[PDB]
Amino acid sequence: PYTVVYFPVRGRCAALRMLLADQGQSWKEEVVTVETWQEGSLKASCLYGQLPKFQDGDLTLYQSNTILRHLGRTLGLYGKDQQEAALVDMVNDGVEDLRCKYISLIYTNYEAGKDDYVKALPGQLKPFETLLSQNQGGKTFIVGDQIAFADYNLLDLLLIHEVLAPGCLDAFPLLSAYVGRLSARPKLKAFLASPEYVNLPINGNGKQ
Amino acid sequence: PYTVVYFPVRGRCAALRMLLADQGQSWKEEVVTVETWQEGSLKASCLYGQLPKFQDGDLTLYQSNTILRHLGRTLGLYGKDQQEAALVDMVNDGVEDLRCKYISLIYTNYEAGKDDYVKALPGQLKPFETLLSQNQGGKTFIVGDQIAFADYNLLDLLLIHEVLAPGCLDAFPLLSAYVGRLSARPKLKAFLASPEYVNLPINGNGKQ
Repeated sequence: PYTVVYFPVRGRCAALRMLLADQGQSWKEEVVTVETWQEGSLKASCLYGQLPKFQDGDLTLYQSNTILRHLGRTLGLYGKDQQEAALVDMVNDGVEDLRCKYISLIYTNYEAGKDDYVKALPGQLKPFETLLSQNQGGKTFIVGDQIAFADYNLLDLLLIHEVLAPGCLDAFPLLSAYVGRLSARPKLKAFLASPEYVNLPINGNGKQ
Repeated sequence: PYTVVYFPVRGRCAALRMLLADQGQSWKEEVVTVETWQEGSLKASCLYGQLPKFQDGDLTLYQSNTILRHLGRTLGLYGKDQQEAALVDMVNDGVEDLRCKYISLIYTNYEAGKDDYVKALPGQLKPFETLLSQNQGGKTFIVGDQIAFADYNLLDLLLIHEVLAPGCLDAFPLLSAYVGRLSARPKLKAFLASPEYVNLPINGNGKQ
């Protein structure tokens, strides 16, 4: 069925794993260690020299968002129509932008840039709160009334920021409620509480 | 029909403009001067505080790749099936990653970083030459045998790099031929030679 090749961390694979668990899909995890990665042969076979690598039958994919979109399309988590699909993409692109900023902080200048990043955070989260408010008063999902691949990506992004800055969602009632509601989904709640998820570090340098 | 709100530059709108021109679609251009932008009303109303803003009927969209994907979906430029669509996304994500590096250089450290960037460039282009070689020997498009939104994005990325580093494609026979072939498409060729395209600067700071 599905195969996820990645380092022993949550990182860019956390959202796709949540998506697979919540949809009741089965998959295999191929763990790649820092030592194996420095060996160089695997890396040189990765299209863009980076993990994760994903397999669906004999379809080999790279790029976390490409994988999320693929699963969204094949599992019916890409909106009810073309209009919603476009909005789902818009949300995911926004999520991706902040994730890049987050990743940069963690691996580039964590000690001297965390305060500045946390201060600017509220401004970075407001867009999602607004999107929520424009869709049924934020009582359902980010787009429409069915879950999309973007919801898992957004959920992950929010969860890791709560770790980086506890209480960062206190000012956002819709995002806070949204996190609680999706975290309660039966299959997702089970997964989020399992060793598989919990005992994996968020990032590879031990910072969070 | 379509409306594109953007600064008087090619930047992130060049690819979608080429796509609209090549597909024979009409669209209006709403030019936003830096003056008008440094004012505030407009920017504050953009979902993520950035342009371009795009309208299809009453559907308002932000994020260049969201727009490309929307047009790809509604105009049939997203692959023949689900497998091709996935590959198309993979190509576009790669294009986006390099564009981010390019944008960074132009706007962050053009003077002291151009040599280093040009030296690493070959390694950044090889992946596309590789995908091209695996599809009918690079005799058609990047994915399958029909053009996709990714092709226009890739085309733009290659064209701007030729400006940044003349001859950078000399080492890539498939990419070079690919650029010539797509540049020769009737509607696209006409568009690429028009004042509307030619008299607009590539970036906003006058560097390229």
